[PDB]
Amino acid sequence: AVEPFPRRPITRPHASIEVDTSGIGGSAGSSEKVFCLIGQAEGGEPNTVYELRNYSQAKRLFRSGELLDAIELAWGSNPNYTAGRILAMRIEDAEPPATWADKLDKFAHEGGYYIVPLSSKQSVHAEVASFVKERSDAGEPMRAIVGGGFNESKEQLFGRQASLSNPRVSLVANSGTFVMDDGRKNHVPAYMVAVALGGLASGLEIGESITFKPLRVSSLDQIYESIDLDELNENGIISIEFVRNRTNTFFRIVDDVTTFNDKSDPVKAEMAVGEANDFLVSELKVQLEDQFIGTRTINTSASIIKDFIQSYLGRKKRDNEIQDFPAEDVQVIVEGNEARISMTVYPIRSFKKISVSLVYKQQTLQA
Amino acid sequence: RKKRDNFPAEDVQVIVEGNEARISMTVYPIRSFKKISVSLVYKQQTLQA
Amino acid sequence: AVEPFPRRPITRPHASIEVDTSGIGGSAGSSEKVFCLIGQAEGGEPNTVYELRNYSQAKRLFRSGELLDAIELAWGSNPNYTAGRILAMRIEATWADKLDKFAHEGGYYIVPLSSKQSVHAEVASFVKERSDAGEPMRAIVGGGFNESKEQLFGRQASLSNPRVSLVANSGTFVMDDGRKNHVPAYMVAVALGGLASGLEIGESITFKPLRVSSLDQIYESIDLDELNENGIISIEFVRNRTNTFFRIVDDVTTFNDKSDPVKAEMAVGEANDFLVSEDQFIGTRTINTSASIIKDFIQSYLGRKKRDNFPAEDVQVIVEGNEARISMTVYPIRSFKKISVSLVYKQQTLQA
Amino acid sequence: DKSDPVKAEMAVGEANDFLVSELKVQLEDQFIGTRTINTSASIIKDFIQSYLGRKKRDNEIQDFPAEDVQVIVEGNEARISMTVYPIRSFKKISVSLVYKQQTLQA
Repeated sequence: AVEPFPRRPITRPHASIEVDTSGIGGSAGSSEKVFCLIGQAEGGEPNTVYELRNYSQAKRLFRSGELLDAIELAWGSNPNYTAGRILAMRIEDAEPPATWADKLDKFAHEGGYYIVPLSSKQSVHAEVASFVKERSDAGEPMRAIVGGGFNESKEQLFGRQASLSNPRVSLVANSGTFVMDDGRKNHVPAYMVAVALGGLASGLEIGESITFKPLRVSSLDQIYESIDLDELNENGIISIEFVRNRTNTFFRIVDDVTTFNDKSDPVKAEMAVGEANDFLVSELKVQLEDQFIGTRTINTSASIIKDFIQSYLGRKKRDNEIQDFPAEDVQVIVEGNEARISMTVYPIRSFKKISVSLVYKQQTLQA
Repeated sequence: RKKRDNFPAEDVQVIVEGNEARISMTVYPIRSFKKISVSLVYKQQTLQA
Repeated sequence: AVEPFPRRPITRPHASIEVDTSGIGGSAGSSEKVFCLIGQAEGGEPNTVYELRNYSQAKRLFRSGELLDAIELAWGSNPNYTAGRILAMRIEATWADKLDKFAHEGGYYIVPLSSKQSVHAEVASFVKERSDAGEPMRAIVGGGFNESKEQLFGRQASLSNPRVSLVANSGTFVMDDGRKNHVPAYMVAVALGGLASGLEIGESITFKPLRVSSLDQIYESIDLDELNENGIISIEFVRNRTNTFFRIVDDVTTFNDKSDPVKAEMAVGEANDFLVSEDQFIGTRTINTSASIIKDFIQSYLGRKKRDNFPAEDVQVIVEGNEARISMTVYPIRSFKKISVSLVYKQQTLQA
Repeated sequence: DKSDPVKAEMAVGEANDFLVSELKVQLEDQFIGTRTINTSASIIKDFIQSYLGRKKRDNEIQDFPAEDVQVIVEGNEARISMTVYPIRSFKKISVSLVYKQQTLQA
C-alpha cells in the first residue's frame, strides 16, 4: 500500500509525506506439508482437531492408545528431516462410530495435506477417498495413504486396489514389527506402516519421492520375492523390499505408485509429481488472486504480471520444485475485464530407470 | 504524422451529412480485472552432459 | 484431457488454472513378444492360463511333465538373450475351446505340444481368428520323431497357412539335470519359438544357432534346399569347420509365394504386425486445381521440408469426388538372405 | 568357442561380472529416487568418472577414455554410455630377432 502522512488532509500551506512499503514487505515462503491422523485413543475431547508439536504434548493431550503410537511413528521414522506439525483427532461417538464422514469434515479447512485413517475397513478407506476428492475439487488438495490388516494375500490386495483405483489414494501392502521408545516390540497392521510412510513423505521436501528411501522396522511378516514385488508394483501397491545382497540388511520403500490403474500419465500415477502439481497450482491461484484482482488495468499491467510470474517461477526453480521454465513462454494478454496468462513449466521427476551401455574396446599399447 | 512526431485506420469512423462531417474515434478506458485465466503447459526437456 | 482447477466452475472474481499434461504422457511403446505354450503337465490346475517368470515358479506350479521340459527349452535355447515372460496352460479331442482362453492374453507366438495334425489345424484356425481381429498372432509346429520328406510335404500342404511354420528335424537336448533327453520335433519348435520371442521385433531366426546335442537326421544341401523351397524349416549341421555347430537355415512359412515377402518370410510378417505408420490446405484458397498441380504443390512443400530437415517419382496423386488421396511409397527394413560378390582380378605394373 | 574372451577366459568374465555388478549396485544406491535436478547429468558424469578412475587405479581395467563418458537425462530416466578397455593377461609373446653386421675400425 501507499499511505499519506498525516492521514487527515490539510488545506493551508504545508508539507505532506507519502510512503511506500512494497519494497520491504515480505512474501509467503514455500507452503508446508502437514500430516493428519484420525485414531482410536484415550484422552482429550473427541471430534476436535489438536495441533501437536511435541511427543510430550501429545502424551498429555492423549494417552495409551494407537493414535499416540501413530504420532510416535510419524515423528520417529524420519530422523534426518525436520519434525513437522501433526494434526490429530480422537474419534468416539459422544462407542464405535458407524461412519467417519461426519468427522473427517472437521479437517476440511485445516492446513493439512496427507490423511491416514487408523483403520483397516474398506468402507473407511472409501470415505477418506471421497473426502480427499471433495476437498481437492474445492481447491484444498489432499492425498490419502491406506493399508490393510495384519496379514493379507496378493488376492486380497488386488481386490482392495480394484475397490479403490484413485489418483489420490495409495495402498501399503506390508505389515511388520516396530520397536518403540517404551522399549516394546509390537506387531502392527499395515496401516501403521502407512503412518510411517506418511510421516516420511510429509517430512521430505516438496516433490521429493519416498521411493528407495529407507524404512526402519524390526521385521516384516511377509517378505516378498522379486517377482512378488514386481507384481505388486504393476498393480500400483506400495511394497517394502528386504535388501539382502548388501552386507548391511535394511528395508527399502520400493516405489511411490498410487493405486490409480493408468500409468500413462505420471501426474496421476506418482505421488511426488502430483503433489508438485497440486502445490504449484494452489500457490499460483492464491497469489495471483490476492495480487491482482480488483486492481486497475493500467496500461503497464501486461508488464507487471509477466514480471510477477517470472519472479514466482524463478523462486520455484531456486527451491528445486520445478526443473526449469522458458522465460519467453511467459506471455500475458490483457482485455478489458480479463488477464489471460500463458506459461510453460518443466516439472521435476525422480529417477526411476538408469540404463548403462558399456562398450568394450581395444587399445594398442606400445613402447 | 502527429503520432510519428509524438491512429489505427480500423478505429476511426467518418459520417458526412448536410455539409457537416462527424469524425468519431474509439477510445479505451481503464477497467479493473475481475478474471485471471492461466493456461499451464507441462513440457519436458532433454538434459545432457 | 485439459484439467480445470478448481474442478467446480466459479463466476465471482477468481483465478483458474488449466493444466495441459499431454506433453508428458508415455508408455506408448509396443508390447513385448510374450511366448505361449499348451501341453501336458502334472500339478497345475487344468485349462488355466498361468503367467510364468522363472523356472523355479514353473517347477512350483507345474511338475513332472513335458510342459516343464518345454519351459526349460524355451529359456535354454537363447541363453545370451533376455529370458522374458512365458504364458503356459496345463491341458488335461477338441482344443479350440481351450485355445479361446488365450484370446485376451497378450502373447504373440504359440506352440501346441502335440504332433497331431488335427491339433495343428485347430491352432492355425485359432491364429486366423485372432489375427483377423485386432490382436495378431503366429504359431509354430513340428512333426514326430522321424518323418520323411514326402510326409513333411504332405503335412505342409495340408497345413499351408501364412501364420504357421513347420520344423522338420528332431534331436536330443542336454537338460539342466544332465539328462540326455531325446525329444520329438515339436520341442525343437518350442526352442525356435523361444528364440523368436527373445529376438527383437523384426529380427529373424535364420542363421541363428541351435544349442542341441545331436539331430536324428542330417540333411545334405539338396535336401535343405528342397525343404526350404517347400516352406519347411530345417536345421543344418555345419561341417565346414572344426568348430561344428547347428544352424537354423531359414524362417520360411508353410505358405510359400515368391510374389509377397510378408507371407513367405516370418520376420517381415512380424515387422508388418508391429510396424508403425505416420497438414492440409483446402481448395477454397484457389479457383481450380488438378492432380498435376496438387502433385507439384506437395512436391514443392516436401522439397522445402526436406531442405529444412521427396522423389517426384515416388508420390502418386488421385483426385476423386472432391477428395484427393496422396500416396507415398515407403521402404521398410528387411534382412539379407543373399550376398552376391563379383570378384575381378586385375593386374598392375609396379615400377621402381 | 575361443572367439569371445569374456566366455573363453575366466579372468575376463570375472572382471566383467564384478564391473557390471558394482555399477548396478552403486548406481542403484546413489541415484534411484533422487530428483532430476537441472545439474543431475553432470553429477552422474562426475560419479561415473570417479568410479572408473578407481577401477583404473586398482588395475581392474586398462583405461577408460574419459571423453567417451556420456550421460543423457530425459524425463524419468538417465541413459549412460561409457567406453572401457578391459584388463587382459598376456597369453602370447612373439619375438622377431634380426641379425645385422657391424664394421669396426681403428
